Amino acid sequence: SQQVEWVFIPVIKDVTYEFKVDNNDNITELYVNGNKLGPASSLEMDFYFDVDVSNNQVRKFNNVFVLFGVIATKDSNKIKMQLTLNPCDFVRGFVFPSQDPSQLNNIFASNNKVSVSEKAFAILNRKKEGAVSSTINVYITQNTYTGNTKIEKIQQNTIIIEKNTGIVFKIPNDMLNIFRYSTT
Amino acid sequence: VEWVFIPVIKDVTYEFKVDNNDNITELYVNGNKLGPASSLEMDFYFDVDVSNNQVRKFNNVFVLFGVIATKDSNKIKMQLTLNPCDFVRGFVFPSQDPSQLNNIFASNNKVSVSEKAFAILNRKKEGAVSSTINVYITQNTYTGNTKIEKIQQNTIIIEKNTGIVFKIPNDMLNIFRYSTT
Repeated sequence: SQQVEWVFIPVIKDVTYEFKVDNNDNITELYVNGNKLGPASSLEMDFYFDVDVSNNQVRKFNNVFVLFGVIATKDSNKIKMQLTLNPCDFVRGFVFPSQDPSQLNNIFASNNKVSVSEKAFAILNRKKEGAVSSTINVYITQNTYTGNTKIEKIQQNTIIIEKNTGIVFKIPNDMLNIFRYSTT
Repeated sequence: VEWVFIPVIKDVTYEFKVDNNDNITELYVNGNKLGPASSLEMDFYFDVDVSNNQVRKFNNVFVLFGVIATKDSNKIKMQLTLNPCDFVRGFVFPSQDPSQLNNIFASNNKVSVSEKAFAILNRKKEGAVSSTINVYITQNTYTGNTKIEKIQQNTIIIEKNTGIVFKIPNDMLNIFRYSTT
């Protein structure tokens, strides 16, 4: 599973992230703005979310990756990330083991990707993260951003976790505050 | 004039020529001449104790995070790591002159970086620097392990027009450290 491409997926405003969870509590698909991303490895739901199954609620997000010196924006229907090298800039998100990387081109504004050491990222609420590869693919444009940046928050229903039963896990609104990021 | 970032690293030589007016007339990096595109006061880079002919401190030491530096052939090679614990320290210098800079850096590839992205140690009369800085960085990231390295005696030479060389005590040089492979 460490021989698979793991990719960084920024969680940003006006993009919807839908995780499909099966009867075994495994993630079968991630849809980013409706674009399907299949997992290469069997992928436990608890790699991303700690769920209180009894009242159908997310307790916390696990393995939230933070990359510094970059900003993110929405460009057309795609995620655009740019290098600033300013340590006060950051973009937060998930890592995902792509079964079929060619699916990633619909999600990101650039074809341009670089490998970044896994040690470069801060990882919040680390849990059973040994599966992740030692380098992470990051989709970043070739053009630096040198203008002013600001911190933005995501919207209430940015992340949706859909079980096979049709029932969604509740995510409290305050929990989304962990996904703040730098943008233009 | 867009200013350029110059990493100060171990087996590269840096020689500053200072005139009788205490202005820098040239910087030689590994023997490659770099002419200043504006008038450039010596005290932008160094403060000097006239009484014992010694450097007191280095000024305007710029720090770029998420990058490493190495010596490749006779040139400075900088690479992106995006690891905030990685950094490269150095000078900024006013030249836009691609000829002179191509002899110094391993890559032709440069990007503009906001001046606000850098930390500046011992900042002094730094208002002349442009709002973006040219950084010569290769197109290929480095994902291996890194370590912090220091420079040595005789890495930096400061030479007055008279032939006299300013003493730099070894402890002063500790301000120049950087992440490398």
